[PDB]
Amino acid sequence: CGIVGIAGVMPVNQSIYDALTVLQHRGQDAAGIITIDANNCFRLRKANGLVSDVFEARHMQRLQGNMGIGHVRYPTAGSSSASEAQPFYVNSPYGITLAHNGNLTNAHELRKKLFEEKRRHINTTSDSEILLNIFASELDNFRHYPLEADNIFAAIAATNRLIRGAYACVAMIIGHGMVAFRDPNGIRPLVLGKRDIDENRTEYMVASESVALDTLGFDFLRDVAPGEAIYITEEGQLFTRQCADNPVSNPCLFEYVYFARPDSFIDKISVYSARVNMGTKLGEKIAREWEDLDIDVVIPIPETSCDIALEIARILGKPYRQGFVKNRYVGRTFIMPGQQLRRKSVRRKLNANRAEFRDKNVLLVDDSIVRGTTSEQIIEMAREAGAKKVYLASAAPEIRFPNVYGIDMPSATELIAHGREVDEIRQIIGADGLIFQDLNDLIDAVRAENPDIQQFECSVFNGVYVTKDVDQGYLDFLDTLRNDDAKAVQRQ
Amino acid sequence: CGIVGIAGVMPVNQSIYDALTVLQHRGQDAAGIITIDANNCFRLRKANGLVSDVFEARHMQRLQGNMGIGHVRYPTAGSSSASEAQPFYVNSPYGITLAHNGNLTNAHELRKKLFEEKRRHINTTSDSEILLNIFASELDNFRHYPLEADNIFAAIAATNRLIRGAYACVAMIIGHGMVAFRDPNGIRPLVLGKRDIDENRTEYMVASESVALDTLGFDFLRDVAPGEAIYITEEGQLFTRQCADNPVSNPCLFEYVYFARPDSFIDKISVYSARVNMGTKLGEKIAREWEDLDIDVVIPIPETSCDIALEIARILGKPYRQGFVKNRYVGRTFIMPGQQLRRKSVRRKLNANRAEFRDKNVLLVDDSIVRGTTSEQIIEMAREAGAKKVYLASAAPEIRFPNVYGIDMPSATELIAHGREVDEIRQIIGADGLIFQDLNDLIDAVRAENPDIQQFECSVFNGVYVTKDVDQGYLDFLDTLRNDDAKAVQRQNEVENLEM
Amino acid sequence: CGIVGIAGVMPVNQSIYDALTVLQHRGQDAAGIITIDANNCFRLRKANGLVSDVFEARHMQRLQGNMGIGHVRYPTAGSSSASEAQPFYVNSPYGITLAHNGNLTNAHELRKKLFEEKRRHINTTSDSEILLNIFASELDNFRHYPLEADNIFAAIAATNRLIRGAYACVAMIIGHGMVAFRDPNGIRPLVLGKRDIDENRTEYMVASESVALDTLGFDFLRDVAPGEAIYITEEGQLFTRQCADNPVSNPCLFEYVYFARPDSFIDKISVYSARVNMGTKLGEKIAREWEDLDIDVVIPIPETSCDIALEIARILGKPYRQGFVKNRYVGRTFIMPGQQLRRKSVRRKLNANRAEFRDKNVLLVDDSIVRGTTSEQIIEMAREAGAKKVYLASAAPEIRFPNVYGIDMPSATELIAHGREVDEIRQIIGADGLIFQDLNDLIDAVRAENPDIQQFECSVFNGVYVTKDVDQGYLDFLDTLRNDDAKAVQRQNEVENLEM
Amino acid sequence: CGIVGIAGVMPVNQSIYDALTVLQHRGQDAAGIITIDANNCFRLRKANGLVSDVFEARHMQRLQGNMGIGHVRYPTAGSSSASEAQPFYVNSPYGITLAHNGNLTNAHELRKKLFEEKRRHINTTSDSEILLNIFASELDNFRHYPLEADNIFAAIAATNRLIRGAYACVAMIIGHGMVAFRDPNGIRPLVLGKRDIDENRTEYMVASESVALDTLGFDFLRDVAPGEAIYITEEGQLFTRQCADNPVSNPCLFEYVYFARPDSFIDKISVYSARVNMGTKLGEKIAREWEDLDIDVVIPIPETSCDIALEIARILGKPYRQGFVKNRYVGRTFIMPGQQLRRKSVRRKLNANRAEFRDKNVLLVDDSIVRGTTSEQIIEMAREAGAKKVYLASAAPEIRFPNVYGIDMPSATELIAHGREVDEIRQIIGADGLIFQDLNDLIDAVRAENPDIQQFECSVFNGVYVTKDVDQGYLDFLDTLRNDDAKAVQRQ
Ligand SMILES: O=S(=O)(O)CCN1CCN(CCS(=O)(=O)O)CC1
Ligand SMILES: O=S(=O)(O)CCN1CCN(CCS(=O)(=O)O)CC1
Repeated sequence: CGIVGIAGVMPVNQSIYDALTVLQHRGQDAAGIITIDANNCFRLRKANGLVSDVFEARHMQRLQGNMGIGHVRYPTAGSSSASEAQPFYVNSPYGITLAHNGNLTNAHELRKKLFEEKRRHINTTSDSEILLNIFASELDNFRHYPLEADNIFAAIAATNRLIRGAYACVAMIIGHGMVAFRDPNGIRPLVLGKRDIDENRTEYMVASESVALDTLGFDFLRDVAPGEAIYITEEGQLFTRQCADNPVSNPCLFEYVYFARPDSFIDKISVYSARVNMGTKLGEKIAREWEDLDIDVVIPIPETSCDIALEIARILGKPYRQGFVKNRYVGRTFIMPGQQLRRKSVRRKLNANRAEFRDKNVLLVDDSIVRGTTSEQIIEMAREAGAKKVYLASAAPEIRFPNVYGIDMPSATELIAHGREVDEIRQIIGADGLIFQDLNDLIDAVRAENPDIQQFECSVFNGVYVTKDVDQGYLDFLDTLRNDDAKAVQRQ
Repeated sequence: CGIVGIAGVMPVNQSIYDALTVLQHRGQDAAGIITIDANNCFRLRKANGLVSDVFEARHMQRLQGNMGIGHVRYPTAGSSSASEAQPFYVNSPYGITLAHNGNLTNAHELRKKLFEEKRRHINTTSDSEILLNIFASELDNFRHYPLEADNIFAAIAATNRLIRGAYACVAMIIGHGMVAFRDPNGIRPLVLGKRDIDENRTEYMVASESVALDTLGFDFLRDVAPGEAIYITEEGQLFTRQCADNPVSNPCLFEYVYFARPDSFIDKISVYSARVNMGTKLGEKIAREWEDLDIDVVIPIPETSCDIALEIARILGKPYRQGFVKNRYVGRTFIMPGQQLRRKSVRRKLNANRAEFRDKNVLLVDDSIVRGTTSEQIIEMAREAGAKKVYLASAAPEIRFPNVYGIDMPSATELIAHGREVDEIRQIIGADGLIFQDLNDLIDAVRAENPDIQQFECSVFNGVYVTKDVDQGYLDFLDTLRNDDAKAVQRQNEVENLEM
Repeated sequence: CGIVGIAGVMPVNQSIYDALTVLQHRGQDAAGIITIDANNCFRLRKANGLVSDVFEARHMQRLQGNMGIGHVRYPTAGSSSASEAQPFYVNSPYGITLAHNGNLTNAHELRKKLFEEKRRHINTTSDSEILLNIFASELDNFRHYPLEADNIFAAIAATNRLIRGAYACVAMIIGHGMVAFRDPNGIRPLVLGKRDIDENRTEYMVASESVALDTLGFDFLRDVAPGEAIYITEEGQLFTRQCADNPVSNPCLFEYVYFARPDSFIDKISVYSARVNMGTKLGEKIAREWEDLDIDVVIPIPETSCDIALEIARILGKPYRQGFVKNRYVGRTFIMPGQQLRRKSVRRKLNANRAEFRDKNVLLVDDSIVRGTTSEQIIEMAREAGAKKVYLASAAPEIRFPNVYGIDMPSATELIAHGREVDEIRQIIGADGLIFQDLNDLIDAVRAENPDIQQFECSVFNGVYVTKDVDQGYLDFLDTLRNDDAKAVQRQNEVENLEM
Repeated sequence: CGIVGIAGVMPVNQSIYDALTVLQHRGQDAAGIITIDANNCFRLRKANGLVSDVFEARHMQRLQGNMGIGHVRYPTAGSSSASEAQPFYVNSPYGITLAHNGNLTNAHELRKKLFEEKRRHINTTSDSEILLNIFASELDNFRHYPLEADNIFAAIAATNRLIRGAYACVAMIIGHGMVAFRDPNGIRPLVLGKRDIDENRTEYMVASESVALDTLGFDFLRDVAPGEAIYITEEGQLFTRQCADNPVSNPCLFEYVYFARPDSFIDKISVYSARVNMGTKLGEKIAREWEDLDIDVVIPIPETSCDIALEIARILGKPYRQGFVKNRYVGRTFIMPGQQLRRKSVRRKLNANRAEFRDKNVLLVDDSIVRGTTSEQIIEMAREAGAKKVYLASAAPEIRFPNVYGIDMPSATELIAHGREVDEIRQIIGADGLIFQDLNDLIDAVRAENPDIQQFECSVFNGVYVTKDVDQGYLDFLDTLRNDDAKAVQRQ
């Protein structure tokens, strides 16, 4: 998911829309924009679809105001495609809206406590609605009006003591302003930027990725620190405060592999440079372990891998060729009467340049392997195009465990690497050779750009969950949610 | 524009839709699909928009049948977003539908003769509707039913003697089959493929590019020859015939520079390889001519130039770096009362990775320069990202003339290269240096993939039009068409706005 | 179906739209409007739905021009909701569009001759598309331009000798003007009106009913005579001509019973007065034949019967009371998994005021009885509301035959009156008593408004078809059309449902 | 506006939809349906438009559950066409949704108190959102779970002590059930019905009008009494309780004139029979005051007046004729480029049967006269059709004051009768004669059907507001709201 918040001095509707279009890769299922108008009321438009389809001129006209937040959703367990999108909203105390990228590992318990102690009903199964309700509940402990920055930060600090998981959040409180805060492990991405309008006016914005600041002409200030909260008043005054105990930087390593845009700088690391480094490490590993193999050409599987593969080919002294072309436009498959509904294909998303595989031993490079379904079909396509031996290299280590911090991953059972070694995975996908990046190599590739990061969030790779509250019982619970989400989406 | 025609033995609606999605880069303004159903009637769905938006379940349900054609439109003078899309249709004789990629340079005169001699009314400003009417009138000359293959080919031959310009067409005639044909100069692209089902039951397909054949699992047979026609009967039989007097192969060189997909093979030339060769030629030219310059990195301006720049970087022994990222998603800019601080036009398209430009003399590579406006903005973006020297290289030679063969290019006075030396263009765009591909090099780069092609359609580069009927009266007439189109688009907005 | 044609001196889009809204009762399945713009090209918008839903701002914006025609469709065999709506169009000769209300009893044969002799393909099952093609082919016989009025009338005359059935048509020919014409028997309705703007600048209009002229402020001139054609040039000149050999006035009697609006005057007969007279006749028949019965109140079954029942109540000296209220708004009944306790079909249409039936012998009045199914349900509703005796009177005589002249009626075996005595129908519907209007009385009731009309089109009542070409082979062919239409509508639902 | 609530034993989505289609005359601007699903969560669909356009198959599929409420909106001051439609919803305490037909005369003060004492933000300017927040605030005073019927009734009783105005309301509380309640003056209409499914199962429903019970096959039980509340549990148990002090029946007299359907029975009075009685009274008044006039025919102005006019013609011994035909389908007028946007017409809504006016002195009958604009044009049409003298009779007395209890009326200035006598009104509309029903006659016409009603709510006619809190200051306040609503709708 992707978030954006703009505390401006002029209408923000078009700017939030624009920022969301460059964060569109973070989620294409739904989009939502909410602003605070001249009457101190929220105006909201959220619906399923790409940003360009969700917001029509008439919705834009309704989104009045100089402060607003936006969200693009990537479906996850509990927040299916059929469910209510973000931002969520509550009417007490004061009027609060919140957008979130992440996941709370103790959502179910929080929901119980919200109901039993506060009589606050949660209408969806989205942990973001729960997060908003905890925050609201903490903001409701004040008698004086309006709230001071100290009270807002105290409410966030109290919220941080109650919830667990990963979260980059942005919210607005009517009559007060905008708040942005990050989990105490710095797992989900969140940067802060500013735009000087004149001598006395400065606008502020926060976004999941720095590309949103770039596209709008905002100057990058810094990443929001792990545990930190930022509060910008209605009036344009900026406050910041550390709202967690023992904060530490454990950025999600997966953002760097393929999730984030290459032109973003997350926790001082260029995603692009980290990806080139991944190719360097993988090339070095292949040159060492596959020294005797006959490889005629290195072909990336579009699109994140093109540069990684370029670096591999360079390290290996082999030619790099565009053997696969990603179909920029993909359409749907229709369930028609009488007609047999045939095959689910990768041919719909990819085309093989026939001449580039013919009578060659090819080394294909992909960013990662999850279910292994696409790689299987891709290898088959390489063979149909006339390839002799087909080898596959993965820029990421084996993906064996589920992500419960905001990245949608299928359950452990559906991860081909779960409970399987490299050779068995290779035989299943039908490759002549398979090699994965070593985790310590991926770490060094990213860390080379910012040696200050000591440890990253690596759970999908090593099964070590930093919040220490993930056991099989929880993972099974998450699966039941997926099952319910499936029934709902099936229904639509 | 892109076209596709499939004569199958099973339902074609989903396959035509899928073919158009991979041909979508040829035109995103509109799409249309028409099929012949079991009752020998046309079923049609066309509208503005991307293929994925134009066809919904209820439209696919009505598109029944085993034979059909499809089209995606790129708007050109006489065919604006405002006007009716393809494919077009006529009810006499027989019921004929056609789709076309190209342009008829004598459309005006054809429209007049059709009115005067045949009383055939043309409802739009589309030369494709005219092409269809000339074809339909030639088919109306027979007095026995059904028409024989030879009759249909004779009609196409008669049509080619009458019309002039460039065209790749696919059409269907109720009760007979599907026909496809290409202009006498092989300017516009068109390939044929097949898919065997069993003993003597094969499906055939034609499309603007071979990627459409690939995506559907059809075996590529070959390019439809210049001036040739293909006729596939409803019963699945194949016939072909040269229907032009002096066919020559003069493929549009623009398809290779950036219009077609790299994974396509057009007239036996891999588009990808040709582009890599364009990089080899341009890099050698740069090594020879810019020998004294210190360039720290080669940065492509997405998306067509990535492989060209990579090859240029290889020839120069310089690092290649992704300095610009193209925003995959672009939205609408709504006209709002007093749009305070508008987002820069260039930023809507691209984003610069600041680190890749900081304190570096950069060599940017773009596929071509037309108006020169976006080039100037990209150069600016680079200096803004911290570049010291900013050089620009164009994979295509100077674009100085309008294209009247189906590729949308502005008028000559609008082309920055028009009437200007490279150094003048350089000053205007603000580059520290500017260099273009030499035309003979571009030709060699593409010809290297198929030496049999001796001449390419190069008019945008040299002003030489193979149809020899392009004059100022014609260009001026095209400008008029463009003006009426602009008016039609302006009106459509006027109350889309007043409706609020 | 209803049609409208306006040849004005100022934009007609809004006026045609407004005219269709007051003609909306003639068909709510689809609507279409086509205009001739300043460049002599057709601009068209047609789709399923009510006029208010079919035409949005963006469609009206494209419907430019000072002359145009409109149509609203009531679905009939060969023209289902699934099929293409009117108006239809052809591009040769000249560019001709037509809209029609009626039905051609020899459509099949016409389609065959058009194919064989002219190679004219008919894409839909609509006899209106056929009518247009016959007209277009007759117009293709001249070799001088423009066509003279006499040429156009000669073409309409040729068409009338070829086609058979009932029809009110309005059409436009690019570069010439608008024509309107009526069948030789004056079966279907059509009136002409004018609106003076200044010295020798008058706008003309034709429509199915005079309410369309009223609503637009046009002065009513007269009914288009049986077999007559009207031609209004683009320059605003009026021409007319009898284009039929032996025209007779045999107005559809159904228009008067309930199809047309009461405020309309058709062939000089006020629909309202005719209906009041229908009440006078039926009330006198009831007073004579049901003299021994105790009826406490007369209750109309909304909406056409209110004034008829009022008059019947007047003749019987009995109170008239609103016992049923028609639900002005009816929604969709969604097919949901296990629809527990479905709302009664009859309740979707009407609601009974319990107080008006309680312990009363009620006389209900409906305009006609077709299948008899809703009649049985209404009777039930009344007993349920507490009525003791429930009697039913039909303003129309027994409906025993299908209509093949443009009014949608089921087949003969589907009409409850078919092959049954009044007492048998009575038992089936469950009424304590049933009485129908006598046909001669219905005729007198309408004729009283204009004694010049000596014969009406009565086929649904007497089985006598004026075109003398209705046989079982024809009826069976119509049933086939209806079946194919049903299949097309079923398919359209199949994945509207599977899309969820 | 119209409301409906169904506490069933099987899915209610289609039934609520159906009930709203027969209450559609109560408001065509927007419609909303909210149900409580099997998961104890609300599912909602509300939007601008007729009921048949607002709810598509996909929304119906989402509206799962055996309990639900619906609303159709008629735009009023503060709840413009551009504003959020009903039902409104709050997430604490427990989850409550409410739909309302009426208006609170002290909404502005309640909103202030909600903000200052409870920190509850009101996002629209709709008094229904405010009503829901007061109720929620009162329901939030309980510690034990779940709430007993006594607690729910206590919260409604407390709500009744705080708010003032007119209101027929229906609401649902998650985990509890459905509640329906009526203002202490019995101003806005609300009936209760039931449907026996079997020996142990009985469904209940409440609606603005009895026709909604009829169309669904529910048996009419009774009107909900002034001040009374009804609570039906999830489990199907019905409770009722008087929740106001000194309740009294003052039904809105205006519902009977033209607002309600003729087939409804409101406070034991048949709307149809009351309308015939109005014609009887008006006929008697005309036969007495216009004894010497030459009148050739009585012509009703469709559609509510057809029966009233029929009775008048009967009393006068004159023929009744259909001189005007209402166009059942009306379309919009388009703002096109270049074309002059001509006249706003009644000809779009009405057609004159020419033959029925020619050389006749006609007596036209309308249900009421508000702005006087339509009557002016109608009289003109009668003249164009050839009428000699044109007389107009109004089934309702002069409308001189604004309605602040739920019926949309323009401000005092726009009411032709405001500050004007009959003859001046007559001269303005251009009639040859004008006669209005006497208020005491209208009262007797309605009261004849239920002599138990002592006084009705007659403010639009006499300026006496039963809640005693309406002064010019308030009416001016209401106008400023209309002005803001206008700017919003203009904007769209
Ligand atoms: O942004 S807009 O105001 O235009 C749409 C508001 N949005 C519509 C969908 N519902 C959930 C439906 S349900 O889950 O209750 O069925 C959340 C609110
Ligand atoms: O904030 S604004 O006033 O601009 C928009 C108000 N918004 C419109 C959409 N509905 C839900 C639609 S649905 O969930 O019923 O489909 C919630 C209220």
